Amino acid sequence: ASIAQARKLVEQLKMEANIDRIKVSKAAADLMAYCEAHAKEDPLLTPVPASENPFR
Amino acid sequence: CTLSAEDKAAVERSKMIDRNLREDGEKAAREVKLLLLGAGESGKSTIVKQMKTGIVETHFTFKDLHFKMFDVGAQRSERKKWIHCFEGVTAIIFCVALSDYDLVLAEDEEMNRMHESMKLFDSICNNKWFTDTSIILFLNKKDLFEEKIKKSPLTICYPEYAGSNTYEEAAAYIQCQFEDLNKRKDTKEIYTHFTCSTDTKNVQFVFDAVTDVIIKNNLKDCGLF
Amino acid sequence: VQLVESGGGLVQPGGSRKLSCSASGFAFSSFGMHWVRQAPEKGLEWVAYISSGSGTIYYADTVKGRFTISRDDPKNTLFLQMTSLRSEDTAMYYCVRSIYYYGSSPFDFWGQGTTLTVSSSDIVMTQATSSVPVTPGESVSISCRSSKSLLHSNGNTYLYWFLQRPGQSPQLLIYRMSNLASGVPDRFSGSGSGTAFTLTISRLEAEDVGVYYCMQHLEYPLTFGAGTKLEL
Amino acid sequence: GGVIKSIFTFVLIVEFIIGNLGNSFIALVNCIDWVKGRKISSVDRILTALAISRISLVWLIFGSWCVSVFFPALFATEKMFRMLTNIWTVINHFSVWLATGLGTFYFLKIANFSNSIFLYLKWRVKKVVLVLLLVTSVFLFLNIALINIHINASINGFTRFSSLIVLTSTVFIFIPFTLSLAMFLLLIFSMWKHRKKMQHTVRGVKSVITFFLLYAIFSLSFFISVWTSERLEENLIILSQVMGMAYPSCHSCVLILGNKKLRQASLSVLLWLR
Amino acid sequence: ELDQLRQEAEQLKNQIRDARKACADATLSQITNNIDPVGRIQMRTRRTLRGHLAKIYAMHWGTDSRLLVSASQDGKLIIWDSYTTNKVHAIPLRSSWVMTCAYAPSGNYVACGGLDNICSIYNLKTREGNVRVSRELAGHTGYLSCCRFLDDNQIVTSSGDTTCALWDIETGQQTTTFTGHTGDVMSLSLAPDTRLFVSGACDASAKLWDVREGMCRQTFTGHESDINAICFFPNGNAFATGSDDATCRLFDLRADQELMTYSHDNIICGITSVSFSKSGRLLLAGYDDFNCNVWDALKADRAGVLAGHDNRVSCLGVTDDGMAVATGSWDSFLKIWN
Ligand SMILES: CC(C)CCC[C@@H](C)[C@H]1CC[C@H]2[C@@H]3CC=C4C[C@@H](O)CC[C@]4(C)[C@H]3CC[C@]12C
Ligand SMILES: CC(C)CCC[C@@H](C)[C@H]1CC[C@H]2[C@@H]3CC=C4C[C@@H](O)CC[C@]4(C)[C@H]3CC[C@]12C
Repeated sequence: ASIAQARKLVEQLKMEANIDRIKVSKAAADLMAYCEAHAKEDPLLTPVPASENPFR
Repeated sequence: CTLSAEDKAAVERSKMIDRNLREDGEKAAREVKLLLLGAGESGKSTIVKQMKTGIVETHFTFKDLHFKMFDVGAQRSERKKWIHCFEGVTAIIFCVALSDYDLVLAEDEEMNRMHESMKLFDSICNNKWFTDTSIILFLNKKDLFEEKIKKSPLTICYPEYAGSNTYEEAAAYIQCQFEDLNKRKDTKEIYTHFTCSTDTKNVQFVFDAVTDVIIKNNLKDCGLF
Repeated sequence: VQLVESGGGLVQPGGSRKLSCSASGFAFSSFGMHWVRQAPEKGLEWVAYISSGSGTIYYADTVKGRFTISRDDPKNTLFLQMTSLRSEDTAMYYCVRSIYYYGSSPFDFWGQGTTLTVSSSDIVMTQATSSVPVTPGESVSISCRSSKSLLHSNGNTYLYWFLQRPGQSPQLLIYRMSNLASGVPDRFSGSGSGTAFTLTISRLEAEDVGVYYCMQHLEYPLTFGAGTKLEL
Repeated sequence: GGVIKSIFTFVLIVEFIIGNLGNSFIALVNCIDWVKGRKISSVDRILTALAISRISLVWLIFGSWCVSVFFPALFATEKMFRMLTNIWTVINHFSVWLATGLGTFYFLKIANFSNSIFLYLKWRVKKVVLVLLLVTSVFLFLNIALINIHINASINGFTRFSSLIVLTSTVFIFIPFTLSLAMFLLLIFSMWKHRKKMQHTVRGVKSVITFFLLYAIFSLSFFISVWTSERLEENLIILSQVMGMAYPSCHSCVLILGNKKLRQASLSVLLWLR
Repeated sequence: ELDQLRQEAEQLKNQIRDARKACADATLSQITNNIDPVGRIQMRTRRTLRGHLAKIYAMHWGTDSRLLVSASQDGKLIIWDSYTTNKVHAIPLRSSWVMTCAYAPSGNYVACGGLDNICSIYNLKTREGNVRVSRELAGHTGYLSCCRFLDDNQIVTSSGDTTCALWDIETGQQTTTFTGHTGDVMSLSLAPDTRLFVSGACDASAKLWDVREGMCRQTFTGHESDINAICFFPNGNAFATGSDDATCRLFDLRADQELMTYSHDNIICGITSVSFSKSGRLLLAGYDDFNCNVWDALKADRAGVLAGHDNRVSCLGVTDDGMAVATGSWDSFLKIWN
């Protein structure tokens, strides 16, 4: 019956609970580093010159 | 200009594609799209056969009007989350089973089958998208409905029913209940029909219902209503 | 995919003849259609072009007025109504398809051709290489020069490369001066600077024997080159 | 003698005020729709075009009348009434054929009939009304030519002038009106067939009669005797302006009542007033 | 016992919650405090791709960032030349009810899917010159919601039957099927590295999958309604979720918890389409109020609004170079922003 489904859910929870997790400080730092490292190459964020823009 | 020969040829190809798109859109404007919905048994197979996978589209012409049905009984998912794709359909062919006042679902025996039918009907009528999408109600399975109402009374499904066990009174009360479920009566209409399995008049009734959806949509587009 | 043609044969000067082109294997309506003729022992020359839907119809200077081009999309056939023939028109004509959109491959397929015998401002291309012997496994560079730069403002060069094997029909090698056609081996490569262009063959075999032609599509009076013959 | 003339003066100023109120109501509502990015349909675009034409005609005729009464001397110049007749003819042709084109929109969309070209017309009603406007332009050319000919026939020599311009204008304005007559009758016939069909199966019309009460009253005022019993010129100009007012003034309010969108705008304005 | 198994599952969920709380030493908002604000981000409609005659339920950008395919209820797939407004192809569809469309990375194939429960792969580079369907993938018991091409032979499809699957195009069979979502899956995002892909469903939970394993790695909660759109952060180690509760949420796979909630009091309608910019500094979202608000991922402060659509923005895509943004909506018009 649903006992097999419960066992599968428990196994999945064990798999999801043993994952290595870093603190959100390092995660936010990495995301910020990626955002700033590609800030120059972002036409949406930093507008490009009209000549370079192909959507004139 | 400043367009190369290949650029101009591509622009002409785009113009031809736009011409074909406009032709297909004009053809589809004359087309009529109907959403076939039902609950419980719903007798929708009888309507599909008479009036002619996850979705089925039964196309049929009646009096120089192309019709497009879309039965979504096999979808089996959250109706709210794909019901928005049908915002703009001409009408909804809802199908209730008039003879399910005694039949009950396998699970939840407390709730009758037609109570679930009215729950779904109230869900679809008062839906956020279909405020003006009229519903062609189809009260099917009339024969064995009369058979059952000969023996069992309609009170067993509604304690509020106070009328003779005749077919006409019970049918009128069910129609009145379903029409009273229409909360927003000032925008959309309910068209009711007891399935007539003689000479295919159901196609005709759907034709008149669709003609009024077309006429009132023209009036709304023209602002007269 | 086939573009066989009919008609042809002996004709008296000043007469009229119709050249047909049966098309099978592709959606004929979607491709603009071309007529390129090849005189007995000289280069290819563009005659007429009809577009998808026949909205755009262009002719060459010599065939202006005398010739008319028409297509029957339901019949999947192409016509070239030729009137007032002269001894200049004696050539075996080719029926060529060309679809036009972003990233398309114009002049991808060439018909076998029908021989015609008549009784006795435009961009120029020079291919002075003429005849050059080659050996298997070697590498050669075929040179083509255009009087006017083929680099349009949209960023595409419009030089095409064709290869005509002895007795066979021309086959597209490179379109847009850089892009490799469909089915051609990767050894063939194309490069250019806008007015001077070259085509490189990494390794040659018996199938590379023939004469190579360069074409433009920048301005529709399309012109070929003299031809670069590669013997063995 | 003079009391009736003062009553007609008040009637004309009230008609001008009502015309401004109505046409400006349509114009302002459509301007609000345009500035706010709200959807603009063909009906409301024709509404505002017709309102602009009607306000132009109303301003033209009423300003010309205020010009006349303050100084009849400059009204009594032949070039003036030639120019006024020409400008009135063009603005009237625009207004009447815009109303007829609106009727054509209604007939092509609402009505259901059997014709192969009917579907083409129903799907290209914009091009159909544009073709109607081309016929309108050629008709306007013919009308202005004939009225110019009558104007020269008068210059070579104003009861006869009144007969000429009223005859020509009425004959050349009844054609779009008669076409709209037949078209409206056909639309009502189609609606009656549909309603009867589901009687078996199971604001415009009232406002039309409301407008035509006043329309018949105004027409009986002047048009009946304009061709039979010539009146005094002082009475002729005032009644001519009364007719110039009759349709474009009140029919604008009738158009407000017929359309639901302007009706809702008017209800919102009334709520704002209180 | 079933009760014992449920108690064990509850204990494991509590352990996961405790670990997630222990990982949350500092919030992303506190870290993103001295960061210079994005400012007022404003674009105009550079291109208005028009020709669609029904609501546009999907749109994808090609790898070249010039060819764009759009799926609409009219039954037509249109490949647009964004640089010069052109229709490269107009693919007719057997099912007009299409909710998803995907452009293959190589540009040779395009996929569409919807209430037909079929992912139709269309071949564009055919010798016949007309677009033809290469394969019709069938086997999903629910409506197709999102499809994304791993390559010319592999596609990952999210369906409303609470499952996602990896398809093999040449065989047409499901190499691996992903199961574990309780509600209908609506959007899937392929990681830039293509090893993993995340999907959001109606159970208010997003799950990161492994395409070569088939097991859910991490599940992320926090939403109170159906997650409608999902997109991977360009880093590939984070993703953003749009839900019907009028808030966007950015999750991270190295901490498996929410990092920032993009919510405003004015907006009550849910998010229909979520897409990131090239650097991740902009979390473009498509709302049901006929608008597309440009968010800032690091600081949940609105940067701009992409007003200009008369109906709801249903699809939203950013080019591979970050040059343009497409805001296809139910008004039957696509708009390109810059
Ligand atoms: C009742 C129906 C038939 C409508 C009849 C309207 C007639 C009688 C009225 C309406 C408006 C009037 C016109 C309004 C203004 C001018 C310009 C003036 O310089 C000469 C008279 C002239 C040209 C009028 C002639 C009479 C006229 C055409
Ligand atoms: C807003 C749109 C409809 C403007 C078009 C003008 C409409 C309101 C007017 C113009 C001419 C009118 C018709 C002219 C005359 C008659 C005869 C009368 O005994 C009954 C009404 C009837 C049959 C009218 C119906 C309404 C009508 C068509």
